[PDB]
Amino acid sequence: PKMKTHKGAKKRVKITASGKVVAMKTGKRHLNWQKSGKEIRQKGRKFVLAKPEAERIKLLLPYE
Amino acid sequence: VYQIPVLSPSGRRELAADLPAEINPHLLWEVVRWQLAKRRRGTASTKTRGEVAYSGRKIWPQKHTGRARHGDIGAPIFVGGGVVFGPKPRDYSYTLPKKVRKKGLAMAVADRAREGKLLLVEAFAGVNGKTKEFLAWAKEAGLDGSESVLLVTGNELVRRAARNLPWVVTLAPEGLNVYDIVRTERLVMDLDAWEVFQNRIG
Amino acid sequence: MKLSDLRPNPGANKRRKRVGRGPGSGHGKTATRGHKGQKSRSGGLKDPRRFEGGRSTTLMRLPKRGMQGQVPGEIKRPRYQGVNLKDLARFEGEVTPELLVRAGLLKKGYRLKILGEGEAKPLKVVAHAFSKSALEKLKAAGGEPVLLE
Amino acid sequence: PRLKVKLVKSPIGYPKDQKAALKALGLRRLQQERVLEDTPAIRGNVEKVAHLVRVEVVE
RNA sequence: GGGGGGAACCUGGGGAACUGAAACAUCUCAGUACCCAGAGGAGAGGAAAGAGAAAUCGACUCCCUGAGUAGCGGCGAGCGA
RNA sequence: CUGUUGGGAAGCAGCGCCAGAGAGGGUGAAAGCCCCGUAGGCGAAAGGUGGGGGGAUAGGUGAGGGUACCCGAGUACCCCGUGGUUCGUGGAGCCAUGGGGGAAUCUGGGCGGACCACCGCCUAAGGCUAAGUACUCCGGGUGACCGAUAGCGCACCAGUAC
RNA sequence: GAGGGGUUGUGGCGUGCCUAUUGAAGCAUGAGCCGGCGACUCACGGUCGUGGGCGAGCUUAAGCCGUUGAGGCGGAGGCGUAGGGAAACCGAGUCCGAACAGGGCGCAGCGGCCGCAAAGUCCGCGGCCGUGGACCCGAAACCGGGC
RNA sequence: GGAUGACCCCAGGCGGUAGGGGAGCGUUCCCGAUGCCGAUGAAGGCCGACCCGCGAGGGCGGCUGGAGGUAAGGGAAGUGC
RNA sequence: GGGCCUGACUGCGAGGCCUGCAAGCCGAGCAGGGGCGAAAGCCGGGCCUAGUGAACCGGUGGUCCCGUGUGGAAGGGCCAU
Ligand SMILES: [Mg+2]
Ligand SMILES: [Mg+2]
Ligand SMILES: [Mg+2]
Ligand SMILES: [Mg+2]
Ligand SMILES: [Mg+2]
Ligand SMILES: [Mg+2]
Ligand SMILES: [Mg+2]
Ligand SMILES: [Mg+2]
Ligand SMILES: [Mg+2]
Ligand SMILES: [Mg+2]
Ligand SMILES: [Mg+2]
Ligand SMILES: [Mg+2]
Ligand SMILES: [Mg+2]
Ligand SMILES: [Mg+2]
Ligand SMILES: [Mg+2]
Ligand SMILES: [Mg+2]
Ligand SMILES: [Mg+2]
Ligand SMILES: [Mg+2]
Ligand SMILES: [Mg+2]
Ligand SMILES: [Mg+2]
Ligand SMILES: [Mg+2]
Ligand SMILES: [Mg+2]
Ligand SMILES: [Mg+2]
Ligand SMILES: [Mg+2]
Ligand SMILES: [Mg+2]
Ligand SMILES: [Mg+2]
Ligand SMILES: [Mg+2]
Ligand SMILES: [Mg+2]
Ligand SMILES: [Mg+2]
Ligand SMILES: [Mg+2]
Ligand SMILES: [Mg+2]
Ligand SMILES: [Mg+2]
Ligand SMILES: [Mg+2]
Ligand SMILES: [Mg+2]
Ligand SMILES: [Mg+2]
Ligand SMILES: [Mg+2]
Ligand SMILES: [Mg+2]
Ligand SMILES: [Mg+2]
Ligand SMILES: [Mg+2]
Ligand SMILES: [Mg+2]
Ligand SMILES: [Mg+2]
Ligand SMILES: [Mg+2]
Ligand SMILES: [Mg+2]
Ligand SMILES: [Mg+2]
Ligand SMILES: [Mg+2]
Ligand SMILES: [Mg+2]
Ligand SMILES: [Mg+2]
Ligand SMILES: [Mg+2]
Ligand SMILES: [Mg+2]
Ligand SMILES: [Mg+2]
Ligand SMILES: [Mg+2]
Ligand SMILES: [Mg+2]
Ligand SMILES: [Mg+2]
Ligand SMILES: [Mg+2]
Ligand SMILES: [Mg+2]
Ligand SMILES: [Mg+2]
Ligand SMILES: [Mg+2]
Ligand SMILES: [Mg+2]
Ligand SMILES: [Mg+2]
Ligand SMILES: [Mg+2]
Ligand SMILES: [Mg+2]
Ligand SMILES: [Mg+2]
Ligand SMILES: [Mg+2]
Ligand SMILES: [Mg+2]
Ligand SMILES: [Mg+2]
Ligand SMILES: [Mg+2]
Ligand SMILES: [Mg+2]
Ligand SMILES: [Mg+2]
Ligand SMILES: [Mg+2]
Ligand SMILES: [Mg+2]
Ligand SMILES: [Mg+2]
Ligand SMILES: [Mg+2]
Ligand SMILES: [Mg+2]
Ligand SMILES: [Mg+2]
Ligand SMILES: [Mg+2]
Ligand SMILES: [Mg+2]
Ligand SMILES: [Mg+2]
Ligand SMILES: [Mg+2]
Ligand SMILES: [Mg+2]
Ligand SMILES: [Mg+2]
Ligand SMILES: [Mg+2]
Ligand SMILES: [Mg+2]
Ligand SMILES: [Mg+2]
Ligand SMILES: [Mg+2]
Ligand SMILES: [Mg+2]
Ligand SMILES: [Mg+2]
Ligand SMILES: [Mg+2]
Ligand SMILES: [Mg+2]
Ligand SMILES: [Mg+2]
Ligand SMILES: [Mg+2]
Ligand SMILES: [Mg+2]
Ligand SMILES: [Mg+2]
Ligand SMILES: [Mg+2]
Ligand SMILES: [Mg+2]
Ligand SMILES: [Mg+2]
Ligand SMILES: [Mg+2]
Ligand SMILES: [Mg+2]
Ligand SMILES: [Mg+2]
Ligand SMILES: [Mg+2]
Ligand SMILES: [Mg+2]
Ligand SMILES: [Mg+2]
Ligand SMILES: [Mg+2]
Ligand SMILES: [Mg+2]
Ligand SMILES: [Mg+2]
Ligand SMILES: [Mg+2]
Ligand SMILES: [Mg+2]
Ligand SMILES: [Mg+2]
Ligand SMILES: [Mg+2]
Ligand SMILES: [Mg+2]
Ligand SMILES: [Mg+2]
Ligand SMILES: [Mg+2]
Ligand SMILES: [Mg+2]
Ligand SMILES: [Mg+2]
Ligand SMILES: [Mg+2]
Ligand SMILES: [Mg+2]
Ligand SMILES: [Mg+2]
Ligand SMILES: [Mg+2]
Ligand SMILES: [Mg+2]
Ligand SMILES: [Mg+2]
Ligand SMILES: [Mg+2]
Ligand SMILES: [Mg+2]
Ligand SMILES: [Mg+2]
Ligand SMILES: [Mg+2]
Ligand SMILES: [Mg+2]
Ligand SMILES: [Mg+2]
Ligand SMILES: [Mg+2]
Ligand SMILES: [Mg+2]
Ligand SMILES: [Mg+2]
Ligand SMILES: [Mg+2]
Ligand SMILES: [Mg+2]
Ligand SMILES: [Mg+2]
Ligand SMILES: [Mg+2]
Ligand SMILES: [Mg+2]
Ligand SMILES: [Mg+2]
Ligand SMILES: [Mg+2]
Ligand SMILES: [Mg+2]
Ligand SMILES: [Mg+2]
Ligand SMILES: [Mg+2]
Ligand SMILES: [Mg+2]
Ligand SMILES: [Mg+2]
Ligand SMILES: [Mg+2]
Ligand SMILES: [Mg+2]
Ligand SMILES: [Mg+2]
Ligand SMILES: [Mg+2]
Ligand SMILES: [Mg+2]
Ligand SMILES: [Mg+2]
Ligand SMILES: [Mg+2]
Ligand SMILES: [Mg+2]
Ligand SMILES: [Mg+2]
Ligand SMILES: [Mg+2]
Ligand SMILES: [Mg+2]
Ligand SMILES: [Mg+2]
Ligand SMILES: [Mg+2]
Ligand SMILES: [Mg+2]
Ligand SMILES: [Mg+2]
Ligand SMILES: [Mg+2]
Ligand SMILES: [Mg+2]
Ligand SMILES: [Mg+2]
Ligand SMILES: [Mg+2]
Ligand SMILES: [Mg+2]
Ligand SMILES: [Mg+2]
Ligand SMILES: [Mg+2]
Ligand SMILES: [Mg+2]
Ligand SMILES: [Mg+2]
Ligand SMILES: [Mg+2]
Ligand SMILES: [Mg+2]
Ligand SMILES: [Mg+2]
Ligand SMILES: [Mg+2]
Ligand SMILES: [Mg+2]
Ligand SMILES: [Mg+2]
Ligand SMILES: [Mg+2]
Ligand SMILES: [Mg+2]
Ligand SMILES: [Mg+2]
Ligand SMILES: [Mg+2]
Ligand SMILES: [Mg+2]
Ligand SMILES: [Mg+2]
Ligand SMILES: [Mg+2]
Ligand SMILES: [Mg+2]
Ligand SMILES: [Mg+2]
Ligand SMILES: [Mg+2]
Ligand SMILES: [Mg+2]
Ligand SMILES: [Mg+2]
Ligand SMILES: [Mg+2]
Ligand SMILES: [Mg+2]
Ligand SMILES: [Mg+2]
Ligand SMILES: [Mg+2]
Ligand SMILES: [Mg+2]
Ligand SMILES: [Mg+2]
Ligand SMILES: [Mg+2]
Ligand SMILES: [Mg+2]
Ligand SMILES: [Mg+2]
Ligand SMILES: [Mg+2]
Ligand SMILES: [Mg+2]
Ligand SMILES: [Mg+2]
Ligand SMILES: [Mg+2]
Ligand SMILES: [Mg+2]
Ligand SMILES: [Mg+2]
Ligand SMILES: [Mg+2]
Ligand SMILES: [Mg+2]
Ligand SMILES: [Mg+2]
Ligand SMILES: [Mg+2]
Ligand SMILES: [Mg+2]
Ligand SMILES: [Mg+2]
Ligand SMILES: [Mg+2]
Ligand SMILES: [Mg+2]
Ligand SMILES: [Mg+2]
Ligand SMILES: [Mg+2]
Ligand SMILES: [Mg+2]
Ligand SMILES: [Mg+2]
Ligand SMILES: [Mg+2]
Ligand SMILES: [Mg+2]
Ligand SMILES: [Mg+2]
Ligand SMILES: [Mg+2]
Ligand SMILES: [Mg+2]
Ligand SMILES: [Mg+2]
Ligand SMILES: [Mg+2]
Ligand SMILES: [Mg+2]
Ligand SMILES: [Mg+2]
Ligand SMILES: [Mg+2]
Ligand SMILES: [Mg+2]
Ligand SMILES: [Mg+2]
Ligand SMILES: [Mg+2]
Ligand SMILES: [Mg+2]
Ligand SMILES: [Mg+2]
Ligand SMILES: [Mg+2]
Ligand SMILES: [Mg+2]
Ligand SMILES: [Mg+2]
Ligand SMILES: [Mg+2]
Ligand SMILES: [Mg+2]
Ligand SMILES: [Mg+2]
Ligand SMILES: [Mg+2]
Ligand SMILES: [Mg+2]
Ligand SMILES: [Mg+2]
Ligand SMILES: [Mg+2]
Ligand SMILES: [Mg+2]
Ligand SMILES: [Mg+2]
Ligand SMILES: [Mg+2]
Ligand SMILES: [Mg+2]
Ligand SMILES: [Mg+2]
Ligand SMILES: [Mg+2]
Ligand SMILES: [Mg+2]
Repeated sequence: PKMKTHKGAKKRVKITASGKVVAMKTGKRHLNWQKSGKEIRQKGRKFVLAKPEAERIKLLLPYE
Repeated sequence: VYQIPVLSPSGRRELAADLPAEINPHLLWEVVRWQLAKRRRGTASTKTRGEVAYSGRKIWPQKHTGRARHGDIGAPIFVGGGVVFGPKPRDYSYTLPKKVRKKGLAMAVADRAREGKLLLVEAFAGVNGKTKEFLAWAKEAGLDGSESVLLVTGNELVRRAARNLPWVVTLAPEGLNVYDIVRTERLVMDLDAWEVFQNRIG
Repeated sequence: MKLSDLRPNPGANKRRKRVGRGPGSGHGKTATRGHKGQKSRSGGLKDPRRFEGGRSTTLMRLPKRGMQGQVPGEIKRPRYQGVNLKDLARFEGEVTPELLVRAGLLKKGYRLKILGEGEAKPLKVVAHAFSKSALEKLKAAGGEPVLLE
Repeated sequence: PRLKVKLVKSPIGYPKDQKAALKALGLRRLQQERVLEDTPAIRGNVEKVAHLVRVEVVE
């Protein structure tokens, strides 16, 4: 039958207009007291996933 | 525009018609394929090793008999076991694009037109039901049976009269199709059917 | 054109790849699966789009973000699909969401909003909303905006 | 469509109200060229001084 | 009047495990297999103490779509209106 | 129909003919016109069916004003324990109910996802109802379905022998 | 019947097949021999490539009608035509921000109106992926109901 | 070169497991076929030192066999041990 | 060693190092508002290289973004921890 959307991907990622994959930086969920503002600030921005990993998650998202 | 010869009691007529200029053999093939594919019955079937009559008992122990290990005798490695990837019932039909089958229809009629083998008839003089009547008409109309003919006309009495001839196929214009056009060597049509064909390709 | 003339164009109907059928073919014995391991097996291999040999997956180490929602589900709200001025140039006189949906530009059940890529034609256009540049371009080219609800 | 309007014939000797049209259209110099909308208002001025103006439709 | 039978099909009362989660317990398989009771040529359902946002619709059943959407989920595998 | 070759003609030749019938199977080989059939037509005393057509019957039927009599009880409702739903305790409503408590009859009650207000929707605790849907033991029709290790386990005295 | 066929005395050379392996003639696996059966498929969805139709559009589904190896109707809906943001929201932009800052993610054919081409989309075909038993055969076991 | 496989000349490459690509052969079935081959002998079988093809294979001939087989071109798969 | 101080900043970040991924590292410069210095300038912790832990689930302080007919609320989101 028809493929099912991976809801973990859907809730963690977004396909852009040209088909890149974008996610939030990891590593600021906790343990943040001794992290510089430089770390907390740069980890608040999205980033583009490496291509091999991006093409995988994109197949998990077939009706976006 | 092509110039299609017309047949009348009032004389040998001619009439311009707007069949397409360039004919696409691959396109015609796609309509005939799709015609002959969606009519398939799809009734070929076989029995999976689970659809077979034997029981799922292990025919002998896994080890220490000195024979190969087997499970049940429904396995396809056994004579009389199931068949691995046999036909199951299938629907071979598919929605060939409407625009494509419309194009092919006009295209296939144009090929007969571009050949000289498209005749348009006003009516059918004496033929009111009998084969001998239509045959006689065919002799006046230049149809001697040396070539196969697709008769397209809404007149049923004419259709029944011709249909048993071995060289004539019989259609109501709602049944105009490219496979039957290509099967045949000539194409013969009512001006009533011709109008219908002209509407369906518009 | 006889039945025997109907052939597909070159390349229209390529033949299949039939493996496990002898040495000459290039595909005998192992049927291009190589030797042993998972994946050579019937059914083999977990789904390679996700699984990574047991370690935490590339997807699952990324953080979630945003509103996923909750039962009883989506909150029904007015929805806007925007249509550009360039898409309107084909029309004459008056433009309406009705006419816009039949053209193929606007999707049903979506409130209209005019956007400003392209130029504005003098058209009385009835839309649920306009961008700033849509109003200005329109009401400066003889256009006649009509906000509604 | 817009209006590429070029002033190609001196207004000198023509009625004052035609010279006003040029001021409405912004044509203040010979060979000077302004692109405007096709508004029926703007069009009529361009039509008034049609004999002094080269006009190309744009867009 | 009942009793018993009938290949599949139907409703109700009970109801697993292998398996999947590359371990496993919630979860999955699955209200499936099976057992039982009842019904028939079908059975269930059915004439709003409904839907749910339309100032709207108008019994129920069945198909297409909605939609792998909304959501549910050791927010895992998956499940899924 | 005749000739012809041949064990045999339906083959080959000659001259015809039918067709609303040139689907198919037979016949000594390959037959439209020999046979069985095919197109197109007809057919029930008896049993069954009859959802179509007709006829009976049951049944169906106003307006204001007054009155406040009635409108389904261990029920609604709340709490405890669960199930159903996409909903795994979740902000958890809704539907159902094993335990406890326990109403009202319209100015009554349930619902619109905790709850409250406003605004709407509906009228629980009685019952029945064709059709559209499912299935194939049974009959028939048809296969780019099998052709005896295939196709049903069984083409054959098979759920048999063993 | 100036060539060929059968046979083989002598001379030269010469470590079966398959499988598994770093390495097998291997004293590692399988096979007595013959004949027959025997393993990469199908559905749906995806993703690339390909043959055509149409092209800012493309396409129908269930059904309905027609045929009885006839084809047509049906636009509900789906994909595309705009993205950015958790969202409200804005929009060729948008989000972060105090910013007109900086950045992330986005935004624009070939030849003479005419012709070809093309976004996209539909169908066919092919490779591959997902769900299914999913290339075939094989457990020891687990459970249910019965004997 | 001649002009798009029209064929010719000249030059270079051409060991190969896993594996990628390409081009073909053959099998069953369908269209082609109300046709065509067929008792002056179908398919299948048995030979052949003959012809074609690199090969898979395809012809042709002789015997057997005694009723089927099926082209050029395409289509589909229970397709090669 | 001493004086004054809190840049152990907020909003970003050209460009690189490293690297399968995900991480890790260095970073000029612009803006806000500051510290020190007459000033040139320096300052986004510590001579440097160890002192660390992805996601999921939840806590707390903000934000006032969503709020299941409507206004609120319940509950989420976003920022920080
Ligand atoms: Mg499913
Ligand atoms: Mg998740
Ligand atoms: Mg996102
Ligand atoms: Mg964490
Ligand atoms: Mg946080
Ligand atoms: Mg900490
Ligand atoms: Mg800090
Ligand atoms: Mg530190
Ligand atoms: Mg810092
Ligand atoms: Mg950092
Ligand atoms: Mg920040
Ligand atoms: Mg690669
Ligand atoms: Mg995808
Ligand atoms: Mg995908
Ligand atoms: Mg979609
Ligand atoms: Mg079968
Ligand atoms: Mg079978
Ligand atoms: Mg089975
Ligand atoms: Mg079995
Ligand atoms: Mg069985
Ligand atoms: Mg049995
Ligand atoms: Mg069994
Ligand atoms: Mg058993
Ligand atoms: Mg068993
Ligand atoms: Mg053993
Ligand atoms: Mg032995
Ligand atoms: Mg054995
Ligand atoms: Mg044996
Ligand atoms: Mg055994
Ligand atoms: Mg077995
Ligand atoms: Mg046995
Ligand atoms: Mg079995
Ligand atoms: Mg069998
Ligand atoms: Mg199988
Ligand atoms: Mg099998
Ligand atoms: Mg297919
Ligand atoms: Mg014919
Ligand atoms: Mg005929
Ligand atoms: Mg006929
Ligand atoms: Mg015919
Ligand atoms: Mg007919
Ligand atoms: Mg017909
Ligand atoms: Mg022809
Ligand atoms: Mg190939
Ligand atoms: Mg194929
Ligand atoms: Mg294949
Ligand atoms: Mg081979
Ligand atoms: Mg070989
Ligand atoms: Mg290959
Ligand atoms: Mg190889
Ligand atoms: Mg081998
Ligand atoms: Mg291989
Ligand atoms: Mg491979
Ligand atoms: Mg492999
Ligand atoms: Mg492979
Ligand atoms: Mg292998
Ligand atoms: Mg190996
Ligand atoms: Mg290997
Ligand atoms: Mg192997
Ligand atoms: Mg290995
Ligand atoms: Mg391996
Ligand atoms: Mg292995
Ligand atoms: Mg391997
Ligand atoms: Mg593989
Ligand atoms: Mg691999
Ligand atoms: Mg293998
Ligand atoms: Mg298996
Ligand atoms: Mg699997
Ligand atoms: Mg496996
Ligand atoms: Mg681990
Ligand atoms: Mg959402
Ligand atoms: Mg002048
Ligand atoms: Mg003057
Ligand atoms: Mg003058
Ligand atoms: Mg004047
Ligand atoms: Mg009993
Ligand atoms: Mg019973
Ligand atoms: Mg039940
Ligand atoms: Mg049950
Ligand atoms: Mg139990
Ligand atoms: Mg279990
Ligand atoms: Mg278990
Ligand atoms: Mg497991
Ligand atoms: Mg496992
Ligand atoms: Mg285990
Ligand atoms: Mg388990
Ligand atoms: Mg469980
Ligand atoms: Mg299962
Ligand atoms: Mg399973
Ligand atoms: Mg379950
Ligand atoms: Mg059940
Ligand atoms: Mg069952
Ligand atoms: Mg019925
Ligand atoms: Mg009923
Ligand atoms: Mg009632
Ligand atoms: Mg009621
Ligand atoms: Mg009502
Ligand atoms: Mg309803
Ligand atoms: Mg109403
Ligand atoms: Mg009704
Ligand atoms: Mg549905
Ligand atoms: Mg949708
Ligand atoms: Mg669930
Ligand atoms: Mg699940
Ligand atoms: Mg569930
Ligand atoms: Mg479930
Ligand atoms: Mg439901
Ligand atoms: Mg004789
Ligand atoms: Mg005779
Ligand atoms: Mg003969
Ligand atoms: Mg004769
Ligand atoms: Mg017939
Ligand atoms: Mg027949
Ligand atoms: Mg016949
Ligand atoms: Mg016959
Ligand atoms: Mg004959
Ligand atoms: Mg015959
Ligand atoms: Mg006959
Ligand atoms: Mg009849
Ligand atoms: Mg009859
Ligand atoms: Mg009758
Ligand atoms: Mg009646
Ligand atoms: Mg009534
Ligand atoms: Mg009354
Ligand atoms: Mg009541
Ligand atoms: Mg009651
Ligand atoms: Mg009571
Ligand atoms: Mg308790
Ligand atoms: Mg409760
Ligand atoms: Mg619950
Ligand atoms: Mg549930
Ligand atoms: Mg539950
Ligand atoms: Mg709940
Ligand atoms: Mg209770
Ligand atoms: Mg009262
Ligand atoms: Mg009330
Ligand atoms: Mg009340
Ligand atoms: Mg209630
Ligand atoms: Mg309640
Ligand atoms: Mg309530
Ligand atoms: Mg409600
Ligand atoms: Mg509410
Ligand atoms: Mg209601
Ligand atoms: Mg009730
Ligand atoms: Mg009933
Ligand atoms: Mg019914
Ligand atoms: Mg039958
Ligand atoms: Mg029968
Ligand atoms: Mg036999
Ligand atoms: Mg048998
Ligand atoms: Mg035999
Ligand atoms: Mg067989
Ligand atoms: Mg039977
Ligand atoms: Mg039988
Ligand atoms: Mg047998
Ligand atoms: Mg037998
Ligand atoms: Mg017996
Ligand atoms: Mg010799
Ligand atoms: Mg010799
Ligand atoms: Mg000797
Ligand atoms: Mg020797
Ligand atoms: Mg030697
Ligand atoms: Mg040796
Ligand atoms: Mg070998
Ligand atoms: Mg080994
Ligand atoms: Mg070894
Ligand atoms: Mg050995
Ligand atoms: Mg040995
Ligand atoms: Mg040895
Ligand atoms: Mg050994
Ligand atoms: Mg070994
Ligand atoms: Mg071996
Ligand atoms: Mg032996
Ligand atoms: Mg043996
Ligand atoms: Mg032997
Ligand atoms: Mg053998
Ligand atoms: Mg494959
Ligand atoms: Mg299959
Ligand atoms: Mg697909
Ligand atoms: Mg594909
Ligand atoms: Mg494609
Ligand atoms: Mg098309
Ligand atoms: Mg269309
Ligand atoms: Mg017919
Ligand atoms: Mg978004
Ligand atoms: Mg920007
Ligand atoms: Mg801001
Ligand atoms: Mg900016
Ligand atoms: Mg940019
Ligand atoms: Mg084109
Ligand atoms: Mg295309
Ligand atoms: Mg793939
Ligand atoms: Mg299995
Ligand atoms: Mg399966
Ligand atoms: Mg597969
Ligand atoms: Mg167990
Ligand atoms: Mg156990
Ligand atoms: Mg045990
Ligand atoms: Mg046990
Ligand atoms: Mg037991
Ligand atoms: Mg037991
Ligand atoms: Mg050479
Ligand atoms: Mg070279
Ligand atoms: Mg090589
Ligand atoms: Mg067949
Ligand atoms: Mg035939
Ligand atoms: Mg002959
Ligand atoms: Mg054969
Ligand atoms: Mg032979
Ligand atoms: Mg040969
Ligand atoms: Mg001979
Ligand atoms: Mg022979
Ligand atoms: Mg015969
Ligand atoms: Mg024959
Ligand atoms: Mg043959
Ligand atoms: Mg053939
Ligand atoms: Mg061929
Ligand atoms: Mg296929
Ligand atoms: Mg096979
Ligand atoms: Mg092949
Ligand atoms: Mg072979
Ligand atoms: Mg100090
Ligand atoms: Mg100070
Ligand atoms: Mg960088
Ligand atoms: Mg990196
Ligand atoms: Mg570090
Ligand atoms: Mg500063
Ligand atoms: Mg300063
Ligand atoms: Mg100072
Ligand atoms: Mg300074
Ligand atoms: Mg700095
Ligand atoms: Mg987890
Ligand atoms: Mg959270
Ligand atoms: Mg707070
Ligand atoms: Mg609310
Ligand atoms: Mg608010
Ligand atoms: Mg309020
Ligand atoms: Mg509000
Ligand atoms: Mg809040
Ligand atoms: Mg919050
Ligand atoms: Mg919160």
